Amino acid sequence: VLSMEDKSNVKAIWGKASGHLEEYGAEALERMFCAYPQTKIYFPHFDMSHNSAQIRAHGKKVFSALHEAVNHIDDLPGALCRLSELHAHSLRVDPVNFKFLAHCVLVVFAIHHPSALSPEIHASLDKFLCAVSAVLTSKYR
Amino acid sequence: VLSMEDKSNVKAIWGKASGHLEEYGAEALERMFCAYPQTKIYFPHFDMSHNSAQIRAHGKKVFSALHEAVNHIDDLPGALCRLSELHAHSLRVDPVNFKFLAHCVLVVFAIHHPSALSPEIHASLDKFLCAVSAVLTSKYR
Amino acid sequence: ASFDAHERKFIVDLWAKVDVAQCGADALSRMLIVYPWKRRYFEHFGKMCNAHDILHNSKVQEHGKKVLASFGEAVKHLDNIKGHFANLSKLHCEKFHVDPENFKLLGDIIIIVLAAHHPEDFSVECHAAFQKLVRQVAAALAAEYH
Amino acid sequence: ASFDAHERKFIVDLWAKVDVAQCGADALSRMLIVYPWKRRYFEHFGKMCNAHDILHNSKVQEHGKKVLASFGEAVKHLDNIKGHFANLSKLHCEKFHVDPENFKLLGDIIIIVLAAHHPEDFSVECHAAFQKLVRQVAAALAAEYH
Ligand code: HEM
Ligand code: HEM
Ligand code: HEM
Ligand code: HEM
Repeated sequence: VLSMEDKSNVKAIWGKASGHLEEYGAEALERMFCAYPQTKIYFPHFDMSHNSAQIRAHGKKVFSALHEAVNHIDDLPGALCRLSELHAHSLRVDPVNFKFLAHCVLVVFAIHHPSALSPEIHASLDKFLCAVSAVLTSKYR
Repeated sequence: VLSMEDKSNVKAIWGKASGHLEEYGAEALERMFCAYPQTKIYFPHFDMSHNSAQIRAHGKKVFSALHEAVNHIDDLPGALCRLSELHAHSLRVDPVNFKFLAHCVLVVFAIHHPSALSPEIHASLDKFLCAVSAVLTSKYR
Repeated sequence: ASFDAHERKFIVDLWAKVDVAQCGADALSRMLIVYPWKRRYFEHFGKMCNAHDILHNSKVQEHGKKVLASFGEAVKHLDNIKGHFANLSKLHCEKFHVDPENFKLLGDIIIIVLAAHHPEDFSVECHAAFQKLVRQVAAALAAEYH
Repeated sequence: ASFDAHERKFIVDLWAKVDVAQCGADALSRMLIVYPWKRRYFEHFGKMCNAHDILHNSKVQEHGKKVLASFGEAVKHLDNIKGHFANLSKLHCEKFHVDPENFKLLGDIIIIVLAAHHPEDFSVECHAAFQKLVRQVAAALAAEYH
């Protein structure tokens, strides 16, 4: 469960990514494909070159979805309902993969906002990304 | 999320344990202490002999709590609120341990009710025990 | 660790009573029903939309026989489990692309299948000897992952 | 796998710029704040009720220095990580009783600490070389668990 303090912490750190959703999202995907190359099997059709149009476009959708989740942090199951059906039922993504992407998102915030991602903010943002991941692996059938 | 079919499956299999809460709970603890000996560090004060009074008494409390969770399967966060504070905040039990006990509960139902624990019932009961475990590791602070 | 003489007796005496074809078919079917993302790795075996499809799929049934026969070779190489499974570790990593956390989940489903088929034999101490075997086989199948 | 020459250059060049005492104190503090159950393993270091207590605990600060200095010996034994860490694996298993899943969580927190302290250096390829190191050290610390 995310507390009131966690919810304010997540909103504050997420506001730093305003204006940067495509850039930060592209970087988070590029770091996941490089550091965890086993995730590339989900994206056989992608050009995996640096700043490819497919990776920038996909990165922007991922971060846009996270941005909507931050705005609806009191009801993540409702905000992420369609995406949970896509990942769990249609794509059958192995749940271990949500941990790899959540880690690459934290690394992107540590690089761009190192002082803003203090130990308490890190704890809140880690709690938020686990909560998102739990909604996205909730519909396997 | 547990479906309507999952909820009926969990109620049906749990009804087999009626009358046996102390026995099945004692067996689930004895199997966790033997198969996963690292869990014994939480219970330094216990007599670890077979059918010890402490293990029978503790087993009965665990299964009684699970029995109440089955009866309140639509609101597990509310039914298990006090127990989540005890395990996460007061005892600081490492979350890996909830998987060991959930596995030992399934083994106890496979031994006593092998035909009742069919593949679809197994899937429902595994989903219920993950849901219980998720409420009990939700309050680490 | 090494298996002691009591753990070995438990494992050898029980394995001799196991119907490997039946238990293997059951175990593979249960893992695809209980952990549905695992169906992606096997999508060449056909459609696996639901438990009914999985229980009636002859390819799933035949593959589960081979997997538990392979697992049962551990019982004859208890001193050398990592070395016996190194090629199969490589094959899972490179050809099948299976995430190594999944090996622990199938080991937990084999314990359940054995418990249900041999309840009088699957004592507290017998279970503990088998929990150590499945933990070592799952580790050996994860070992050539690079 | 073995580290190739490009992975080695990334790891060696970056480690030479790391303030190990500062990074180690930061990493240990963050793991107790982000994963609060880990406080149980250290309950002899004092009360760790909240992040303020943890950030001002001199024992936590000094221990984190030793842990990252120890981790940094991997950089000089890239060919022999499992063998270099076998005693420390035994000590964690038998004396400290630490569950081996926790080693992966501290490796992920070291990546974050390095990323924040060295952002221009922690390129996509540098991160991937360090992700392979922390995965091997975490595996070496889990290896003498029996
Ligand atoms: C924070 C976690 C995640 C979020 C918020 C997220 C979000 C999204 C969104 C918004 C889409 C686009 C859907 C649409 O266009 O309607 C998508 C598609 C997809 N996602 Fe994710 N995702 C996440 C994690 C992952 C992970 C871990 C994987 C696999 C490693 C993955 C694999 C895919 C794939 C393969 C597609 C389809 C892409 C295509 O067809 O071009 N996602 N995701
Ligand atoms: C299904 C999961 C679990 C349930 C439903 C459960 C339930 C309970 C209950 C009902 C109590 C008694 C509280 C009271 O008397 O007010 C208790 C105490 C406790 N539980 Fe659990 N528990 C679970 C899992 C675990 C696990 C995984 C561990 C550690 C490996 C654990 C360690 C303890 C300990 C150490 C106590 C205190 C015992 C004492 O002081 O004698 N529990 N639990
Ligand atoms: C006890 C653990 C395991 C054992 C002993 C085992 C053994 C085997 C064997 C013997 C084969 C046949 C190799 C060949 O000659 O081509 C195989 C294939 C395969 N295994 Fe496993 N396996 C295990 C666990 C798993 C798990 C957990 C997964 C995925 C969730 C998996 C996925 C596969 C796949 C996808 C194939 C290829 C199927 C085919 O093309 O016929 N295995 N395994
Ligand atoms: C990168 C991973 C790790 C390394 C390199 C490492 C290294 C060390 C070292 C060098 C010591 C001192 C040994 C001695 O001379 O007594 C130690 C002690 C200890 N470590 Fe770790 N460690 C790691 C991960 C962890 C994790 C994840 C935990 C628990 C969450 C943990 C818990 C402990 C505990 C409880 C002690 C004893 C503390 C004391 O009594 O001073 N370690 N570790």
